[PDB]
This record gives sequence, C-alpha cells and structure tokens, in this order.
Amino acid sequence: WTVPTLNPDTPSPIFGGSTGGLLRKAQTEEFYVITWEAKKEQIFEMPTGGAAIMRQGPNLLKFGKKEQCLALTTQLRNKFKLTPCFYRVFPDGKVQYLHPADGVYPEKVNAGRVGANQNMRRIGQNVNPIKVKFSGRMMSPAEI
Amino acid sequence: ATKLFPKFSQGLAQDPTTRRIWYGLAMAHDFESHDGMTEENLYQKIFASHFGQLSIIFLWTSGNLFHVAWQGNFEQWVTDPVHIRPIAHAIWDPHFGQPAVEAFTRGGASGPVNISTSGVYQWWYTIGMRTNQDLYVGSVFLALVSAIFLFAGWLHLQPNFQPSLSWFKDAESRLNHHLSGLFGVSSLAWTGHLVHVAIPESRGQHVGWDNFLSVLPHPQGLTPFFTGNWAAYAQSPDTASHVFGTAQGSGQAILTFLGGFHPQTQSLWLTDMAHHHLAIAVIFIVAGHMYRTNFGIGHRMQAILEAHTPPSGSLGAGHKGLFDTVNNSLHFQLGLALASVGTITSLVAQHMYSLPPYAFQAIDFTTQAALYTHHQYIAGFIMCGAFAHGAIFFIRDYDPEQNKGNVLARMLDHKEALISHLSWVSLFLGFHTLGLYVHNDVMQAFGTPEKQILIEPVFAQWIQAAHGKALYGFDFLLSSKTSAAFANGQSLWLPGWLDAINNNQNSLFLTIGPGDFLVHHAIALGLHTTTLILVKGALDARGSKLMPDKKDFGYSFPCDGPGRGGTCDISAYDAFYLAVFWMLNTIGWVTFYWHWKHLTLWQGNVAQFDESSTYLMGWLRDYLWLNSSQLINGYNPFGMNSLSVWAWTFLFGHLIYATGFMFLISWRGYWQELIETLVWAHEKTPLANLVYWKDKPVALSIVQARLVGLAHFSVGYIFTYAAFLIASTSGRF
Amino acid sequence: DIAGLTPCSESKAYAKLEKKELKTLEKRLKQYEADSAPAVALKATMERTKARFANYAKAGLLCGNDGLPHLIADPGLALKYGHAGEVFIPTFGFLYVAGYIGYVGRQYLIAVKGEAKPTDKEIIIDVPLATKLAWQGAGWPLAAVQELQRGTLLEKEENITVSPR
Amino acid sequence: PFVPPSWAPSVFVPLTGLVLPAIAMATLFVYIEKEAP
Amino acid sequence: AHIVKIYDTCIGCTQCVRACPLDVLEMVPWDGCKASQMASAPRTEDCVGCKRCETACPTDFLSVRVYLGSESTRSMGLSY
Amino acid sequence: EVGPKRGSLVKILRPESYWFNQVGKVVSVDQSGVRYPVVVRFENQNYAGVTTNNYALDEVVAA
Amino acid sequence: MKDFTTYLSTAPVIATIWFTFTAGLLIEINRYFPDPLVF
Amino acid sequence: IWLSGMYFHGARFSNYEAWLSDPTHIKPSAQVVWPIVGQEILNGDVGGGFQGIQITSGFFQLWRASGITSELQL
Ligand code: CLA
Ligand code: CLA
Ligand code: CLA
Ligand code: CLA
Ligand code: CLA
Ligand code: CLA
Ligand code: CLA
Ligand code: CLA
Ligand SMILES: CC1=C(/C=C/C(C)=C/C=C\C(C)=C\C=C\C=C(C)\C=C\C=C(C)\C=C\C2=C(C)CCCC2(C)C)C(C)(C)CCC1
Ligand code: SF4
Ligand SMILES: [Ca+2]
Repeated sequence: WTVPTLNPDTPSPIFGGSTGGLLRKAQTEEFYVITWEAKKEQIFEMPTGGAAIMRQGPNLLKFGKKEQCLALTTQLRNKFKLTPCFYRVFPDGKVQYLHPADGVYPEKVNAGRVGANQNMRRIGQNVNPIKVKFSGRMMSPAEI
Repeated sequence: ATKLFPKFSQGLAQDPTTRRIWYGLAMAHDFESHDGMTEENLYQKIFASHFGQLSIIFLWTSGNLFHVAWQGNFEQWVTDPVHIRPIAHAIWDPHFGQPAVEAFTRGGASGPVNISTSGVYQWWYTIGMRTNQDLYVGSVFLALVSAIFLFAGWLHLQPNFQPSLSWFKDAESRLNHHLSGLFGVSSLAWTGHLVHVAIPESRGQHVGWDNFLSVLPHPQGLTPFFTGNWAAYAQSPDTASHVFGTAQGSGQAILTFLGGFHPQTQSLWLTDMAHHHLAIAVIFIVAGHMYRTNFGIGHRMQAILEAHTPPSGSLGAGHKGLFDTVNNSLHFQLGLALASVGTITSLVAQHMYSLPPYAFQAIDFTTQAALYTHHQYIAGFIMCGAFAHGAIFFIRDYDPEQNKGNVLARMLDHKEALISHLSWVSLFLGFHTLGLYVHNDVMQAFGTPEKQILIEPVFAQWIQAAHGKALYGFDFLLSSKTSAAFANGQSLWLPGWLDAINNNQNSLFLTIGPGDFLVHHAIALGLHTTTLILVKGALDARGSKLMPDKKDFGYSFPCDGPGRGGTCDISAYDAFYLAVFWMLNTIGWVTFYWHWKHLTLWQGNVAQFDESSTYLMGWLRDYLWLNSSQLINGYNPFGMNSLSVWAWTFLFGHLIYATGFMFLISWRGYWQELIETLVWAHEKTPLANLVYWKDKPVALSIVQARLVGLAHFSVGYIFTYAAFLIASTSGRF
Repeated sequence: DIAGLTPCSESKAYAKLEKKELKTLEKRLKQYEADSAPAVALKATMERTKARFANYAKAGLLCGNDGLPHLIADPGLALKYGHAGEVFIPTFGFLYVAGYIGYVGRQYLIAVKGEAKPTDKEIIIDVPLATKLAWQGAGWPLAAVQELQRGTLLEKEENITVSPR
Repeated sequence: PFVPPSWAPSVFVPLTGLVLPAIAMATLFVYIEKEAP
Repeated sequence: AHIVKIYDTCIGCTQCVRACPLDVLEMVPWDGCKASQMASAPRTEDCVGCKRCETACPTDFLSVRVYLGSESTRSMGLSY
Repeated sequence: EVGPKRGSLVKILRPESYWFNQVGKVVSVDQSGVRYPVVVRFENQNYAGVTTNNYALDEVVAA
Repeated sequence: MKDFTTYLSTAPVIATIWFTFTAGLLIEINRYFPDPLVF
Repeated sequence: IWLSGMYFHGARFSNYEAWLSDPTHIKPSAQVVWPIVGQEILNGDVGGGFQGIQITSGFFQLWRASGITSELQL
C-alpha cells in the first residue's frame, strides 16, 4: 500500500456555488480536500447545502473542516458504494493524508495498527480525584 | 497563537475564540485549577486574597462615612431624628433636567441628593457620632487601615514573609487566638467604647479623644470592679423620662440588664448592650483556652474527634479521621463557615427587626424593610454557597479510603433515603399549602369566606404565651404570675421585657393567625425544597446510576451528551443552579410576608393582613397591586417626582429578568449557527472585512449560559423587589 | 377561649358577615319576579346560606376577629375543648383511605410481579384482580401491621440497587 | 477639614465615568490580546 | 484537545468507530474479547466531543469515554 | 464448565453497572481466558436500552 | 367482546371511569350534605 | 359535534329569545351551572329573566343575522 498524492488538476463536480463554501480560514489556517472515483455521473447532496453532480472518474472538492469531508465520505459510501479519501491542506502547500489512515477503513480491524489511549482497566477501577489533585494542571482521574 | 491572558492556564490561553476571555475571567479565583499549583502556594494566594477583601471592605466603609460627613445632613438629623430624612450623598447627573433637579432636592439640602435607606445614621448616632468631624476622622482612620491591609497583602506574598504550609494548618492555635483575641478582646474593646463614649454621649456629655483620659465613666472610678462589688455599677439607671442625647432624666449606671426598649427611641438600652458585650467577652476569652498549642495544657481536636464513637456501632466508626479530612480540605472549612455565616445573617435580620438596637430605628420603616430584605437575601445566597462548596468537597477532596466507616461515609451510604424523605416532605408541604390556598381562594371567589380552612397556629402562639404574651390566654411560664420562672426575673429583667412584648405597637413577637400559619408553611416548603436540591446535588455529585463516574468529570461540566436518554443538567453545578431559583423564591416569600405584615402594622390596620393573607388573591391585589400605585407613578405625562428613579429601577429589573429568560430558554446551537452566518456576512462585506477579529466569535458555552441567565435572573429579581419595597414604604410614609 | 378566640355562636362579626351575605343575596333577588326560576334559585341559595351558618354555629366552632371559623390542630386542645371534629377525626379518616389506596396498589403490583409480563398488567388493568383487591383492602391496617411484624413488608439491603458511591 | 471643593463632583464624576473607564478598557483590551513569545 | 479513553470492557463491536463523525476511533487487534478487536483513539486531536461514540457503546458501563479538555479550532468544529 | 450454569440466575456485584444488586439470567460463559466471560441477560433495560452485558467470574454471585 | 373488554381495561379508559365515579360520588356527597366543614 | 352543541346550548340553556327583543340591554348567555359547592354565584343576571354566564362567541348576533327567531330552529 502507498500513500496517495494529491492531484490539483483533478476535475470537480458541477456545482453552481453556494455561500456555505470556504472562508478566510482556508487561506489563513488550513482546509480539507476530498477526492473520490465515481463510476458514472450522479446528482449528490453537498454537505454545505445544494445539489451537485459528480462526474465520471476522479472528483475533487474543498471543505472548511474535516467533519464536512467525512460526512460527504459517509454519504458517498452508503448511498453510491464508493471509496473516497481526504487530505488536510495548509496555506504553504503542505498536503497531509488523513482518512483512511492505513488505506483500510477503521471499522474493520487491520494488521499493523497500535492501540492508543487505551486503559487496561474499567471505569469503576479509576482513582479518586484527591489522588490526582495538585498536579501540573487540571488532570482527570482517567488521564492516568 | 498563544495569548498572555490567562497566565494561570496555558490551555485556556491557547483557545483562539471568545470563550478564552469568558473562561479566564470566570476561573481566576479557582486557585486549585491553575497551572503549577501546590498546597503552600494555594494557601498563600488565599491569604493575599483575604487581605485584599479586608482592604476593600474597610475602604467602602470609609467611603460611606466620608460621603455622610460631606453631602449628608448628620449634624441636622441628630437634632430631629423623627421628622428629618437622612441623606446618602449628592447627585451630579448632567442628564437631569430642571424638574429632576427640583424633584430630588429634598431633605434640607441645596441640591439633588439621595435619601439613604441603609440605616447608618441611626447606628452612628447610637454609638456616639454627633458631629461631621467625627465621621471625617473615622473615614480617614478606616482609609488608612484599608491601606495598611493592602500593603500587608502585598508584603505577605514576597519572600521572607510568606507563611509556611504548617503554619496555615495550626488549627489549635488559630482557633484559640480567634476565640480569645478576635472575639473576646474585640468584644471587650467594644464594651470599653460603649461605657467610655456611647453611654456618656447619649447622656449629653461629649467625650472624645481630647477629653476621655480625664472624664470618669462612673462616679466610683474602677473601685467596685476591683473590690468585687459589681452591683454598684447597675445603680441609678436611666429613668423612663430620659431624652436621648441630653441629660434630662439620665442615670449614672454603665452596666444594667433592665431589658425591653427605651421609651423614646424604641431601641435597646445602651447599658444593657455594654453589659452584654462584657459578658460575651468574658465567655469568649475563657473559651479561648481550650486547645493545646505550646504549653502542654489544653486539648487536641483530633483526640476529641476520635474519642466520640458510640459503643453500639450506630454511627459506625464515629468521627474517626474527621480531623484529617477537614484540616486538609479547604472546601469543607469554607462550606462550614458559609453555613454558619448564613444562619447568623438570618439571625441578625430577625433580631434586628424584632429587637431594634439603634436609636430611632423603629420609626424608620424604609430602613427596617430594606435592612431585613438585604440580610435575608444575602443569607440565602451564602447558604446556597455553603451547599455548593460541600458538593465541591465531595468531588475534589473526599477520600473514601481515609473516611472508612465514619459519619461522612455513612452520609453517602444512605443518601437515597435522605433524598427520598426530603422529597416526601417537600411534596407534602407543597400539596397542602397550595391546596389550602386554592381552597381559600375559591371560597373567597364564591362569596363564602367562612367556608375557607383557617388553622390556628396554636404551637407558635403557645410559645409566645410562654414568653410572656397574655393575648392568647395560656397563662403559663412567664405568662402566669405565680410561676417560679416569672418570679425569678421580676427583679432583674422581666418588667421591661414583659412591657415590651405585651405592647402591640412594636415588632417584638407580633400577633399571628391563620395567614401567618399558612405563609410559615410556605416558608417551610421553600426551605425543604431548596435543601432537597442542594443535598441531592451534593450527595449525587460523585456519581449515581445515570453517571457512575461523575466524580471524574469535576464539579462543573456541560453534560454527558444525549446518550442514555439525555443527561442535561447532570453535574452538581447544575443542581446548585436549579437551587438558586428556589432560594430566590423562598426569600421572596419571606420578604413578602415581612413587608406586608409590617406595612399593615405601620398603617394601623393589621386586620387587613389577617383577613387577606389566607388567599392568594389578597396577596396579589391588596399587597402587590395596592402598594405599587405610587411606584409606577414616579414619571408620567403629567410630570415626575423624586419617586421616578424607583420606577425606572422597577422597569430595569423587569428587563434584566426577561433578558435572563433568553439565556435560560434558548440554548447554544441556534446561536452558534446564527453566529456562523454573521461571520460569513462580515467576511464577505467590502469596506468592513479589512477590520478582522482577533478572537474567533463563538456562542456562549452551556455552563456560561446557565451562569449568565442565573445572574440576570437574580439581578432583575433583587433590583425589582428593592425598588418596589423602598418606593412603597417611602411613599406611604 | 383558646388563643383569644370566641365561639361562632357568640361572635358579632360572624352575625354581621351572615347578614352581609343574606343582604347581597336579597338585593340580587329583588330584581326578579316571584314565580320565576332565578328567584327560586336565589331562595334556595339563601336557604343554603342560612343552614350553613346555623350548622357552623351549632358545631361549636371558634371564630376570630374577622367572623370566620378557626380550626384546632392540637390533639390535646381538640380533645379537651370539644374540637376533635375539625383536625383529628378527618386526619384519621384520610389516614385510613390513604393506606387503603396504597395497600390496594401495593397488593396489585406484588400480585402481577410474579407473572410472565407485568408491564401488560400495568398498562392494561386486570379488572377482576384489581376489584378483588379493592374489596379486600378494608383490612389494610391489620394486614400492614401483620406484614410489619413478620418482616415481609420491607426488602433487604442486598436486593436493592444503589449508586457506586 | 477634609471637605472637597464645590466643583469636585463636576470633575470627579466625568472622570470616573469617562476618563478612567476608557483608559481601563483600552489597557485591559490591549493586555488580553497580547501574544506570547 | 479532548481526552478519549478506551477501557478493557470493550467487546470489539465496532459500533463506536462507525458512529464517530470525525475519524478519531479505529480498531486494533486484541486478545481480550471473542472478536479479538479493540477500539483505539490515535487521532484525538480532531475530536470535537459530540459523544456519539458513547451513545453507540453497548457495554454497561461504557467502554469509550470522552472528557472535555482544552478547546481549539478543530475541537470547536469551526469552519472559520 | 467453569463459571455459573447456563440458564441460572445470578446477582451482579459490579458497582458501576446499572444492574448492581439485581438478578439476571445467565446466557453463556466463554471458555477462553477473557476478562468478562459470563453473559447476563436482564428483563429490565438500562438507560441506553440494552438488556445484555458481559461480567467477570468474580463479578457475579449465585442468588 | 374480549378485545373490547381488554380495550376498556386499558389505563386511560379505567382512569376515566374511576375518576368519573369518584368525582360523581364526591359531588353527590356535597349535594346531599351541603357545606361540610367539620365532622 | 361542537357546532351541534353550541346550537343545542343556544336552544335550551340560553336567552336568545329574550335577547332578540332587547339586543342592546340583555347580555348574551348560553351556559348555566348546577347549584353545587357554591358555584351558583357564576349564574349572573345577564338580563331578560335569565341567570347564566355571559358568552363572547357572538353566536347570538350570527343567529340574528341568519334570521333565527326561535329555540325550535336552533
Ligand atoms: C489574637 C490574634 C489574632 C487576631 C486578632 C487575628 C485576626 C484576624 N485573622 Mg488571624 N491568626 C492568628 C491570630 C489572630 N488573628 C494566629 C495566631 C494564626 C496562626 C495559627 C492566624 C491565622 C490566620 C489565617 C490563616 C487567617 C487569619 C485571618 C484573620 C482576619 C479575619 C478576617 C475577618 O474575618 O474579619 C473579622 C472577623 C470578626 C471580627 C469576627 C466577627 C464575628 C461575627 C461573624 C460577627 C458578629 C459581630 C457583630 C454582631 C457585627 C458588628 C455589627 C456592626 C458593627 C457592623 C482577622 C483580622 C484571615 C486573614 O488573614 O485575613 C486577612 C485568614 O486568612 N488568621
Ligand atoms: C467566602 C465565600 C466564597 C468563596 C471564597 C468562594 C470561592 C470559590 N468558589 Mg464559590 N460560592 C459562594 C461563596 C464563595 N465561593 C456563594 C455564596 C455561592 C452562591 C452564589 C457560590 C457558588 C459557587 C459555584 C457554583 C461555584 C463556586 C466556585 C468557587 C471557586 C472558584 C470560582 C471563582 O470564584 O471564580 C470567580 C468568580 C466569578 C468570576 C463570579 C462570576 C460572576 C458573577 C456571576 C458576577 C455577576 C454579578 C453582576 C455583574 C452584578 C452587577 C449587576 C449590576 C451591573 C446591575 C472558589 C474556590 C466554582 C468552583 O468551585 O469551580 C469548580 C463553582 O462552580 N462558587
Ligand atoms: C410555579 C412554578 C413551579 C412549581 C409549581 C414548582 C413545583 C415543584 N417543584 Mg419546581 N422549579 C421551578 C418552578 C416551579 N416548581 C423553577 C422555575 C425551577 C428552576 C428550574 C424549579 C426547580 C425545581 C427543582 C430542582 C426541584 C423542584 C421541585 C418541585 C416539586 C416540589 C414538591 C412539592 O412542593 O409538592 C407539591 C406539588 C405540586 C405543587 C404540583 C402541583 C399540583 C397540581 C397543580 C395538581 C394537579 C391539578 C389537577 C388535579 C389536574 C390538572 C391537570 C390537567 C391537565 C388534567 C414541585 C412539584 C423538586 C422536586 O422534584 O421535588 C421532589 C426539585 O428537586 N423544582
Ligand atoms: C426582554 C428580554 C429580551 C431581550 C432584551 C432580547 C433581545 C434580543 N433578542 Mg431575545 N429572547 C428572549 C428575550 C429577550 N430578547 C427570550 C425570553 C427568548 C426565549 C424564547 C428569546 C429568544 C430569542 C431568539 C431565538 C432570538 C432573539 C433575538 C434577540 C435580539 C434581536 C435584535 C434586536 O432586537 O435588536 C436590538 C436589541 C434590543 C432591542 C435589546 C435591548 C437593547 C437596549 C434597548 C439598548 C440599550 C443600549 C445601551 C445604551 C447600552 C449601554 C450599556 C452601558 C452600561 C455601557 C435582541 C438583542 C434574535 C437575534 O438573535 O437577533 C436577530 C433571535 O433570533 N431572542
Ligand atoms: C406534632 C407536635 C405537637 C406539638 C408541637 C404539641 C404541642 C402542645 N401540646 Mg400536644 N400532642 C401531640 C403533638 C404535639 N403537641 C400528639 C401527637 C399527641 C397525641 C399523644 C398530643 C397530645 C397532647 C395532650 C393530651 C396535651 C397536649 C398538650 C400540648 C400543649 C402543651 C404541652 C406541651 O407542649 O408538651 C407536649 C405534649 C405532650 C408531650 C403530650 C402530653 C401532654 C403534656 C404532658 C402536657 C400536659 C400537662 C398540662 C395539661 C399542661 C397544661 C398546663 C396549663 C395550660 C393547664 C402544646 C401546645 C396539652 C394541652 O395543652 O392540653 C390542651 C395536653 O394536655 N398534647
Ligand atoms: C401503588 C402506588 C403507590 C404507592 C404505594 C406509593 C408509595 C409511596 N410513594 Mg409514590 N408514586 C406513585 C405511586 C405509589 N406510590 C405514582 C403512580 C407516582 C407517579 C405520580 C408516584 C410518585 C412518587 C413521588 C415523586 C414520590 C413518591 C413517594 C412515595 C412514598 C411516600 C408516600 C407518598 O404518599 O408519597 C406520594 C405519592 C404520590 C405523589 C403519588 C400517589 C398516586 C396514587 C395515589 C397511588 C396509586 C395510583 C395507582 C394508579 C393505583 C393503583 C391501581 C391498581 C389498583 C390497579 C411511598 C412509599 C415519595 C418518595 O420518594 O418516597 C419517600 C416521593 O417523593 N411517589
Ligand atoms: C468604595 C467607597 C466609595 C464609593 C462607593 C464612592 C462612590 C462615589 N464617590 Mg467617592 N470617595 C471615596 C470612596 C467612595 N466613593 C473615598 C474614600 C474618598 C476620599 C478620597 C472619596 C472622594 C470622593 C470625591 C471628592 C467625590 C466622590 C464622588 C463619588 C460619586 C461619583 C463617582 C465616583 O466614583 O467618584 C470618584 C471616587 C473617588 C475619587 C474615590 C476613589 C479613591 C479610592 C481610594 C480608589 C479605590 C480603588 C478601587 C477600590 C479599585 C476598584 C474599583 C474599580 C477600578 C473596579 C460616587 C457616588 C464625587 C461625588 O460626590 O459625586 C457627587 C466626588 O466629587 N468621592
Ligand atoms: C458615566 C459618565 C457620563 C457622563 C459624565 C456623561 C456626560 C454627558 N453625556 Mg452621556 N452617557 C453615558 C455616560 C455619561 N455621560 C452612558 C453610559 C451612556 C449610554 C447610556 C450615555 C449616553 C448619552 C447620550 C445619548 C447623550 C449623552 C450626552 C451627555 C452630555 C450631556 C449634554 C448636556 O446637556 O450638556 C452640554 C453638552 C456639552 C457642553 C458638549 C460637551 C461635548 C463633550 C461631551 C465633551 C467634549 C468631548 C471630549 C473632549 C471627549 C471625551 C472622550 C474621552 C473619554 C476621551 C454630558 C456631558 C448627550 C450629548 O452627547 O450631548 C450632545 C447625549 O446625546 N450621553
Ligand atoms: C453538604 C456538606 C456539608 C454540610 C453543610 C450543612 C450541614 C449545612 C446546613 C445546615 C444548617 C444551617 C444548620 C443549622 C442548624 C441549627 C441547629 C442544629 C440549631 C439549633 C437549636 C438549639 C439547640 C436551640 C435550643 C434553644 C431553644 C429551643 C430556644 C431557646 C434557647 C435554647 C438554646 C434553649 C459540609 C460543608 C459540612 C461538608 C460536607 C458536605
Ligand atoms: S462501542 Fe464500546 S464496546 Fe464496541 S468497540 Fe467501541 S468502545 Fe468497544
Ligand atoms: Ca464627640
């Protein structure tokens, strides 16, 4: 498996434009780019409002936050059975692949993944707050 | 990027939205939640905060003294304290037109002034102030004391002056010094002032710093004190024809226990107050030698706590380990202190209206109403704070392993039973009080007032008869002349006390009937429901069946999400939040009852209250509608008078209350979506997008929304009732 | 007498209140004829008013300075000065009916609890069993006291769910 | 004596109402937006 | 950022991962359940705190917990 | 063969569980070395609408 | 008829009939015993 | 059912016939209360030899506009 490379010269779905598009954050902080492969032309619903028409083949779109890209990904997977993927793009031109992280969707187990933020105990086995008091900052009893 | 504010939280400083400012302002006093906080530093920060608060209190007192000496009419009010209204301070408002200037020009002043309702005139006149020079000297002295306290607060934070952690935990030494020094010596000094200054000034003799070292407070001059013949100090007291401030009919005694009230001022005797302060000073000083600090003798609070477990095992481990869980928990100490302070504040309100201590205070009806309402609302807020800090103690400082089997753990052991019984009491009281009120209302509406249920409060009337009131006719204890309890006080204090309690012209144990019984049940309902909400929130703060891990989320958090059916207002902070409304409602009922009963007493028609206090229509029409006619008439198309400021304050409080309803009903999501639309509008507008924000605009958080709505609700409530109370009492009298 | 109150049979305000009510009713009656429905209704209301005032004064109620009756809630005063009918006897009457309803509901719940689907018996009331228990609940204080003495009235601590403390 | 002049309210009220709040508001606003190094 | 934790009571039903709307959770191999899978939170920097994962968890008590922490641009879900 | 018998009734001892001190019917006991092999089904559902859960060997007592 | 009786045995129908009976009994009691304030 | 109830109340428990003879002094009324627990005080003197509750639905004026002159028609 290999990490995909963002192609900026990728056709985009035919949309007339809306007011729920990108804002100054896309030029000052970061934005997201969702790409997918469509087998045929089809009218889909935009996460920011309106109905667009996805073209046959590659399709690229820009969104303000990751939630919009994952919402469109879920819509394309559950309504048209596609395989979309998205990146986070910075104003300096840096592209960072986000989902799927390993090329395999996270609902199914995949080899090579390492569990993080996992507590090898239960909720009732957590310590009292008095034991985590007077720390460097506000620490919850579940953070340890 | 990361901002400098706040400096105590790097996480809040990294927040790029408007939430950073609000959260930094609301978490500045949460010393335990800062970055890099230890126990010693925590105590030092609280010490500095205590000094700063003391400085603020003293500076505020000095400001009041200064304004009364400058713009007040204290020199003229002392000559005629019955027909002259006190002046708070002058008014300099460029917005006032000519009618406002002549309307507020009252009280013998030369310009627009505010008539005070705080009662500082009567208090200062009673303690000895006669001229404006005394008030000026007191203001200067208090300002210098406040400056010294501020300097002390700054000095104690610097190195070589910061106290150690063990110094802050010296409970035995601190309690011995507060019982013997801050309580006993202070009371003894007040006794010295009353005997040396207040008592001679009330008899027409000016005693000040220039002549108190040569004027003898008693003709025998300290001889009966050293010879043990203290009974000579009570000889020749003030007669029944004594005039306050003059020597006409003035006695020579300094420590008596005549009881009752002064015939002219209708207030407590100064000699009795001095004797009281002396006795409590002796008691507090003696009580100051109970704990062992550095001389071997004394006690240890840990030993007394650990040696108080019943042998039957009814209390489990008893009070074992209570010394460590209290000395190491600041929230427990703060909760205990706030509970005692709130109870004492309520005690102050009741004792001051019933037993007037300051001269010519009973005739000032506005002063009585405002003072009682002020102290009762402050006490309610303080009580809610005590329970809130108790919940904070359970979440942050409770240790089940250290408190195993003691009374504290047993509280959480049967918390369901406590909440259930509180629920039953509140339900019973609410159903019965509301049912009796609606029944009386229907009977009054159907034209049959004899069919309404009027239960006579025989228990409280029986207590009043025990105190000496013969109106009911029980004739026992102090009411029967052949009783030992009655014959044992006839030579010390019972004559004046009986003469004052049997007089129906004062507020000393007023006559009660069915209306008083019903409103008392309403008061009990409010107290029990507020206690139910607070107790349930404090016991369920560490967890319940809905949230088994609520202790791991802190004292205040929004919710646990919409899962499990919904978890809105699940934190202990939310329980306090819902309890503030019940506290305001309870204090509203007690203040409504006090204001109506005293208004009908001052108007000379107590039958109006006795006949209209049994049905809610009487409360709504004869009290709220009848007493607001002059208030809402402060400004109208025909002109205005001095009562227009209270009308504006009335509408001001109504507006603030209604504004709080917005934050209370409408929730975050709608506002955040609206804000997003406004963000797009500003970003796509020419000649205006050049001015961009430094903080990303976001909607207020759920907790912040609850606090903002509660603050508006309380402010509007307080301002509305204060304006109505002062306007109605001032216009009527 | 008790708490400075006077009996309603000897109170001037009580008689003045009765005269006021009869006066306003008679004033309203003077505008109608003699053999009409509103006149008969007003006369019936007046007779009801007279009977109510006579019955209240006959019962020995204590009136205040407002002319209205007062209730005695103290058991000692009520049983000592003939006022047990105000608040004592109705108190025990409500206690009997309250425990009656509570015992009937408790018996129905415990009876349907051991069945296959108790929720169906809760939304759809089993009228025969409920009627039988309603008729059998007349001995509720005896059954409740016998249940309390046997120790079967309460549930043990280990069988009740509680919070994680 | 400690008595202020007759013109004292005409100068202290506009000061405490417009001079001091404007300076305090500007200083606090500048302090809140200070960026850390 | 918010703190997302997974406890040992996780049965590997993969319902919490599907309910996550910002791709924070995932499934890793494990040996403590029959499904031999366990939920993981390696991208907590993108979590907003909607608690949809807690709603989708069927264990009693929950296996995935969300604790509100320091708010940022990604955590507040701001498009500006 | 380890653990309670299938179809029996057991009491839940887990304090954080919704069914603490409540009776539930045993469904199946896992034969592996899992931490919570006992499966208990309850007639009353929790706040989330779930009626089954997995408990450990010492978390259930026969009752 | 079994289904009709089961429908009449539901909580709202039973509540309606029971409250109507109780209200009617209380109304008739106050009708034949006007203005009862004491025992 | 609601309209039939309004017409029945106007035909048997109202003073429409009396209101027709004096529509400027007699107050419209179409509801009577039973003499129980003292509620008979609500049966105010609406005029025309009747005692009831003054209605504000305007049914009397509507019936007068349609030409209704007797309780039999209602
Ligand atoms: C005799 C020695 C002495 C004295 C006089 C004091 C005095 C004081 N200490 Mg201190 N302390 C002492 C020894 C002493 N301490 C020792 C030896 C230790 C170490 C073991 C400490 C450790 C210590 C700590 C840690 C703190 C104090 C604090 C305080 C201040 C409490 C502030 C306050 O509540 O207002 C005064 C309270 C009263 C006068 C009591 C009022 C009684 C009731 C509530 C009112 C009734 C009176 C009357 C009815 C009302 C008047 C009506 C009208 C005139 C308005 C106070 C000025 C606090 C502080 O530092 O503040 C800066 C605090 O944080 N002390
Ligand atoms: C001796 C009294 C005392 C002391 C020392 C404390 C101390 C503390 N309290 Mg506390 N509390 C008290 C009494 C006290 N409280 C009382 C009387 C109440 C009942 C009202 C409360 C209820 C309470 C709650 C619910 C909470 C605390 C919390 C806290 C802790 C930190 C929060 C804080 O103070 O930040 C700073 C405080 C503020 C910024 C105040 C908020 C702004 C208010 C609403 C001002 C509004 C007034 C308005 C502007 C009036 C003007 C109107 C006019 C313009 C018309 C802190 C250790 C919090 C905590 O423990 O953290 C987990 C917490 O949640 N307290
Ligand atoms: C007028 C407004 C109002 C009223 C009536 C109540 C009433 C009540 N509150 Mg509440 N509360 C209010 C405002 C109000 N609250 C507000 C603004 C807040 C802040 C959010 C709170 C917050 C609050 C909390 C946090 C709690 C309460 C609790 C309670 C209950 C206390 C028990 C009691 O007194 O028994 C008396 C019972 C009643 C007064 C119910 C009214 C009886 C009705 C009128 C009879 C039915 C009429 C008729 C027979 C049928 C008509 C229905 C028709 C459609 C057929 C009680 C039902 C506490 C509780 O739950 O107690 C266990 C509790 O913890 N309140
Ligand atoms: C009396 C209480 C109150 C007040 C003042 C408001 C006020 C407002 N609401 Mg609101 N609302 C309320 C109750 C209230 N609501 C309640 C109880 C609910 C729950 C149902 C709602 C739910 C609600 C919704 C859902 C919405 C609003 C919206 C609005 C805004 C509409 C814009 C406008 O009116 O222009 C002008 C502003 C006012 C008239 C407010 C008073 C301003 C005063 C008169 C000016 C004084 C200026 C003064 C000189 C300032 C100097 C300060 C000095 C100390 C320095 C406005 C600020 C809408 C909105 O967001 O905006 C479009 C919106 O959609 N409200
Ligand atoms: C719910 C709380 C309650 C309260 C606040 C009162 C309050 C009162 N009760 Mg009481 N009582 C109660 C419950 C209560 N009762 C119950 C549940 C019962 C049923 C057992 C009684 C049965 C009762 C009797 C038989 C008498 C009172 C009496 C009294 C009055 C004075 C006696 C006293 O205070 O001691 C508390 C009362 C008791 C412990 C009950 C025993 C009676 C004591 C021993 C007093 C008898 C001595 C003597 C007769 C006192 C009269 C002196 C003088 C006036 C002649 C007083 C107002 C007395 C009274 O005034 O007579 C009219 C009286 O004789 N009560
Ligand atoms: C079998 C019926 C039943 C019984 C025996 C009880 C018994 C009890 N309840 Mg309870 N309750 C019931 C039904 C019942 N309740 C219902 C239906 C509700 C929802 C309205 C409540 C809501 C409730 C609350 C909020 C509280 C209690 C509380 C209590 C305890 C205090 C006594 C009391 O009178 O409180 C008051 C009782 C009520 C407010 C409701 C009474 C409703 C009727 C009269 C009961 C019978 C109705 C039912 C339809 C009839 C059965 C039909 C069947 C024969 C076919 C007590 C052990 C208190 C507690 O927590 O314990 C200390 C308390 O706070 N109950
Ligand atoms: C806390 C006590 C207090 C309060 C509530 C007031 C209130 C008032 N004063 Mg006054 N003043 C006070 C103390 C106080 N003063 C003291 C101790 C002095 C002696 C130096 C004065 C000297 C004074 C004069 C000469 C005048 C007023 C005037 C006024 C009125 C106009 C507004 C104003 O603030 O003017 C100005 C207030 C000051 C110059 C006093 C400030 C000096 C102190 C030491 C600063 C305190 C800092 C504070 C605690 C920090 C927090 C506040 C804020 C930043 C959050 C107003 C009603 C004017 C007036 O009469 O109106 C008709 C007027 O002419 N005051
Ligand atoms: C708390 C202090 C305060 C003070 C001292 C004033 C004082 C004044 N206000 Mg103002 N106001 C205030 C608060 C205050 N206001 C608040 C909180 C609000 C919001 C509710 C308003 C809303 C308000 C309005 C809507 C108006 C006033 C007006 C006025 C002026 C009255 C006009 C007049 O009859 O005189 C005679 C007028 C003059 C002699 C002209 C003087 C010119 C200005 C005021 C002084 C010179 C400007 C100065 C160099 C810049 C100062 C800014 C400084 C902070 C840097 C007056 C000087 C009126 C006004 O502006 O007059 C046109 C008027 O329209 N005020
Ligand atoms: C939550 C919590 C808490 C608690 C709190 C509280 C507890 C509150 C309350 C409350 C209150 C607020 C109380 C009070 C009280 C009171 C009392 C208990 C009293 C009394 C009395 C008496 C004893 C008297 C007697 C007498 C008489 C009768 C008269 C005459 C005189 C004489 C003396 C004889 C804390 C913080 C601790 C911590 C933990 C948690
Ligand atoms: S929903 Fe809960 S039990 Fe299922 S995989 Fe996620 S964390 Fe584990
Ligand atoms: Ca002097």
